[PDB]
Amino acid sequence: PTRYETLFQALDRNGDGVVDIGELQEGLRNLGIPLGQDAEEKIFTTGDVNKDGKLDFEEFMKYLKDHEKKMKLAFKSLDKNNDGKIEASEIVQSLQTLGLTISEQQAELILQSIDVDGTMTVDWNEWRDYFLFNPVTDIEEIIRFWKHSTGIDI
Ligand SMILES: [Ca+2]
Ligand SMILES: [Ca+2]
Ligand SMILES: [Ca+2]
Repeated sequence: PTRYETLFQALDRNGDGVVDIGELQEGLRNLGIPLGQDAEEKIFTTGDVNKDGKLDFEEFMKYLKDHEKKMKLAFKSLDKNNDGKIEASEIVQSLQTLGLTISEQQAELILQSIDVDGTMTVDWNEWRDYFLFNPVTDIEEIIRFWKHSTGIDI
C-alpha cells in the first residue's frame, strides 16, 4: 500500500487533511490494529517533522515509506533462500548468525505471532502489513518486540 492515501483517509476522521493523536488512537483501535499509546506516540513524534502536533499526509507518507524500507531490509535480512518468504528454519538460522540460539518450536511461536492470515509462512506483503504501524526501526528492535510479544526466551 505504498501511496498510503487509503490509510490516511481512514485515519482522518473529521476530514481536515491532518491526523491528530486522537484520530490515530481511535482509528488504529477501530481498524483492529493492536498498538500501545507510547508506541503510537513514538510514531507521531518521529513523523511530525514540522512539530505542529499534527500529521499531514506528506509526513504520514514519508514516515510509512522510510519505515517500509527499514522493514524490507529487515525482511531480506531474514530471507536466506531468497524465495520471498520466511520459514521457521530461516528464523532459526538468521537468529543463529546473530549469536542467539532458539528452538524450532519457539520459532514456530514467533512465526505464528507475526502471521495474521492463515498462510503459515510470511511473505513480504504480510510482513509489511504486520509491521506497518509497529515503530520498530531494525531487526534488533524487531527481536526486542518479539521478546515482549511472545513472552519467550531471548
Ligand atoms: Ca483529522
Ligand atoms: Ca505536522
Ligand atoms: Ca523461507
